[PDB]
Amino acid sequence: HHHHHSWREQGKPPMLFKRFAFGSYAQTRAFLDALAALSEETGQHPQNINFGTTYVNITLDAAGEAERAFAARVDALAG
Amino acid sequence: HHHHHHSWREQGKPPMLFKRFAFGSYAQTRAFLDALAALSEETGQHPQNINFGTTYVNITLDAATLGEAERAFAARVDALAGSS
Ligand code: NI
Ligand code: NI
Repeated sequence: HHHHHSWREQGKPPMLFKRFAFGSYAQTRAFLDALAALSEETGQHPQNINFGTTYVNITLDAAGEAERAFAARVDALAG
Repeated sequence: HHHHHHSWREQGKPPMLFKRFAFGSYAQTRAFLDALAALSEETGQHPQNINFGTTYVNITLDAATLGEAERAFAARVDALAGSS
C-alpha cells in the first residue's frame, strides 16, 4: 500500500499510463530532466512522453516485472 | 537526413500550429529537446504540448491570435532543428 496515483493498464498489447502533475514549469522541467537521465542511464525509454507546463504524461509499452520496476523508479523521482 | 523545413500545420477549433520533427538518433532528438527547453525559458513562451519518442518530437503551439509572436516562436524552433 502507497499514496502514489496509480498507473493505468490499457490497450490490446497492454501499456502502463500515468499523468504526473507539478506546481510550476520549473518543477515540470526538473522532473523531465531526471526522467531523461533515468532513460539515458538504463537504456529504457517510455514509448511516449508528452508534457505541458504543469504535467507529464508517460506511457510504458510491454517489453512485465521490468516495466513495473521502471514505473516504480519514475514514481520515486516524482516524490 | 530528415527534413525540418516543412510548414507548421494550422489545425483545431481555436487555431493551433502543429509540427512533427524526426531525427536520426536519440542523441539528435535529445539535443533538440534540450535546446527547445532553453528557447522556452529565453522567450517565456511555452508550447501547449510537446510529445516525443526516441526519434521524433511533435509540438503544438496555441494562440496567445494565432499571431506573429507564435509564428516567430515556431521559426526559432525550426532553426534549432537546422532549418532557417
Ligand atoms: Ni522536402
Ligand atoms: Ni534533403
